[PDB]
Amino acid sequence: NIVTLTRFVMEEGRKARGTGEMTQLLNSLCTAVKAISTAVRKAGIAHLYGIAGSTNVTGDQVKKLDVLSNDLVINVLKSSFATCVLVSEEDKNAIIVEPEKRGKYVVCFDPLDGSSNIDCLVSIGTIFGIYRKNSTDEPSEKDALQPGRNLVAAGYALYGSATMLVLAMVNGVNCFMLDPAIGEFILVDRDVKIKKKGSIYSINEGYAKEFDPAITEYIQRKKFPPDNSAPYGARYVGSMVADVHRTLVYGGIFMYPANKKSPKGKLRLLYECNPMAYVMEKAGGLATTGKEAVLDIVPTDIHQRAPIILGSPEDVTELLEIYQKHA
Amino acid sequence: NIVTLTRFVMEEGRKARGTGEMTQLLNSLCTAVKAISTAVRKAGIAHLYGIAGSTNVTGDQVKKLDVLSNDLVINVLKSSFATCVLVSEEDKNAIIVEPEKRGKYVVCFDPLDGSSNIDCLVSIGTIFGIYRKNSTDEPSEKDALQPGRNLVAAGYALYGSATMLVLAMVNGVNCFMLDPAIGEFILVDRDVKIKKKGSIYSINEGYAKEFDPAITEYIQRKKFPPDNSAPYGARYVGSMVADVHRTLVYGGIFMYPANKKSPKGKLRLLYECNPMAYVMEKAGGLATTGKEAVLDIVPTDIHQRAPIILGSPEDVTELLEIYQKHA
Ligand SMILES: Nc1ncnc2c1ncn2[C@@H]1O[C@H](COP(=O)(O)O)[C@@H](O)[C@H]1O
Ligand SMILES: Nc1ncnc2c1ncn2[C@@H]1O[C@H](COP(=O)(O)O)[C@@H](O)[C@H]1O
Ligand SMILES: O=P(O)(O)OC[C@H]1O[C@](O)(CO)[C@@H](O)[C@@H]1O
Ligand SMILES: O=P(O)(O)OC[C@H]1O[C@](O)(CO)[C@@H](O)[C@@H]1O
Ligand SMILES: [Mg+2]
Ligand SMILES: [Mg+2]
Ligand SMILES: [Tl+]
Ligand SMILES: [Tl+]
Ligand SMILES: [Tl+]
Ligand SMILES: [Tl+]
Ligand SMILES: [Tl+]
Ligand SMILES: [Tl+]
Ligand SMILES: [Tl+]
Ligand SMILES: [Tl+]
Repeated sequence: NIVTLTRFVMEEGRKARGTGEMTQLLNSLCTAVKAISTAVRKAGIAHLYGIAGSTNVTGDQVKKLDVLSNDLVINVLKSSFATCVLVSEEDKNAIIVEPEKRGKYVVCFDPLDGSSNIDCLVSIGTIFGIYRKNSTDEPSEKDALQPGRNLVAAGYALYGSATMLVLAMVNGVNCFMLDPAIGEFILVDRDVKIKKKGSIYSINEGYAKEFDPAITEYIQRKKFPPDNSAPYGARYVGSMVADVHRTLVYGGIFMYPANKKSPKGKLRLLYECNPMAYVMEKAGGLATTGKEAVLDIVPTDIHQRAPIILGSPEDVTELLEIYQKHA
Repeated sequence: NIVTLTRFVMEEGRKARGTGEMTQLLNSLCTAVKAISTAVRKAGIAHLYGIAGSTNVTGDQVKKLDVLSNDLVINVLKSSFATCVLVSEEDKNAIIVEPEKRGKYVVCFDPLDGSSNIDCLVSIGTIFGIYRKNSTDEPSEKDALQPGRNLVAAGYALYGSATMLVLAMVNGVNCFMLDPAIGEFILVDRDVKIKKKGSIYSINEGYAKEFDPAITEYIQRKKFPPDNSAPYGARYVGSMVADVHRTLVYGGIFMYPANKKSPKGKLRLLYECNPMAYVMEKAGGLATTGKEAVLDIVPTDIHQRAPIILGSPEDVTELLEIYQKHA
């Protein structure tokens, strides 16, 4: 009873009595992630280095991995005929879908996240969040300004040692492994739940000078626990999709809080924070700014930033108590 | 012209007037690394999950990633007819090659490192160090107990967003990107040199309570710089090969010093520290225990551990001066 993502998605659409438009959109997304994975793994790189001659144009201008991944997502998504508005980290304004290709969905995505890790080959990934068009007027940027609570689907693809697509919908989270020998995502983990308490903390301690008193206290607690329990281990890949995936599967906490220089945090609400907050809540974990659920935030700009703390419910509640403690 | 790793080692063997044994050893390593990469990226995994029913298996005989990598390196190394003693992290005793397949080389390797990161799909890698047998006695474990200074070649493969093989020899360090479309490593960065000073520090701060006063002062300095420069960013993937590769390519410093449960450090001298210390010094970087050069330690146990600090010379030197001050 092997379950490919293609068959999973078709069946959830049948169970939900969908008309086939959201199924097609998820099929197209699966296709774009496979194409991005292949480019990320550098298939055909020998051509760029002149294996078939013409090795003089080394002068970088040939589509960077980032620009290519964005082109794939946009073109594949438009070709699904299921979207009307697209929001991408790469584009200043929302992309409005042409009338002929227009569907009812709104898609926020980060085509390739973990940009500082690209050149050192560290894990990177793709993040997406899917909304249903809310108004009845002309599609525009305002259709992407819905709180995360209105998400129909969200998840990510991780381009790590292997490629995995994690997909969250109303009934739960499932993890599919890419078999690159046949171009098929295989269900390997069903209805995933995060553990109640972890033993790993994930944050860039280089900002220690700019952290707030609550974050400062919490970290001290992880290293020197007052009850003398075992100190947490530390992990910070520096790519959000990889640190968050580890969090989902191993437990613990992930933090990118505001700080003195980034008073609103660094991560983007629409296509970084909301999708992972959605994956985390559907797995039994939490996602907070420290004062409110990420998913309940009402966006006001498509490139708006928000602080985020996510992970095991007990670890996140502990930091929240510390925020309350500090008034 | 385009340069494959195959062409590179062959021409390097010709220039050195070798008999071809070391060339054959290096080509075998390159074959083992391709086969491990393909397994790591999960090609064929659908078969495990029953895409073809249950019949392609007589029993429960299946192998963990780590067991499979170990078996690929041992069997492919042996078949090169170039080795006489192998040391693997996975075997308590040195492996002595049968006389019929004996060559003059001693190889120390970690077939798959970063085991804590395997189930969460973070970057993992293969590490290797190569020595010439310096004796006329029957081959034995003692032939592996040489200081890293005696290495003839070392390096690693990183299975990250893409697969890369980094090879260091007497003349310098080179990086080859694997093109999985054609099964060819392609030379992409020549005679690599680390930056003299970096801006990233890499360590598990979870062990904060067990750190010596010099590591403690250094980390504080990275977060609250006396000259008021910008603090370093922090990165810690949790896989030595990923963190060391970022160090090489971006600069800065990587640390695993002694702690509680590792009063002599955690990382293994023969097949973790020495290969990385050799790449670093050949790249113009430094590698020290805090008190002496990693490459000059004379081992007495194939599985002995050592503390290690490595990376950009101005950064490692700064920490060495802390240690000297305290003393
Ligand atoms: N493949 C699917 N998987 C999960 N839910 C689906 C699927 N197809 C449709 N749905 C649900 O049914 C709604 C309407 O689908 P549609 O008619 O395709 O726009 C969607 O917004 C989802 O809530
Ligand atoms: N492909 C090669 N690349 C670099 N050095 C090599 C190569 N082949 C041989 N050498 C050097 O020449 C020595 C003798 O080689 P061999 O006769 O093959 O054992 C080796 O120990 C190396 O120091
Ligand atoms: O170096 P910093 O400030 O920790 O930023 C890293 C974060 O930025 C991102 O690259 C987003 O731009 C995330 O993937 C990652 O979590
Ligand atoms: O969890 P810790 O103690 O930081 O150990 C991390 C180290 O463990 C290893 O997995 C052991 O080889 C290294 O790859 C890594 O640098
Ligand atoms: Mg991003
Ligand atoms: Mg190891
Ligand atoms: Tl961004
Ligand atoms: Tl970007
Ligand atoms: Tl991006
Ligand atoms: Tl960001
Ligand atoms: Tl092991
Ligand atoms: Tl290992
Ligand atoms: Tl180790
Ligand atoms: Tl080890």
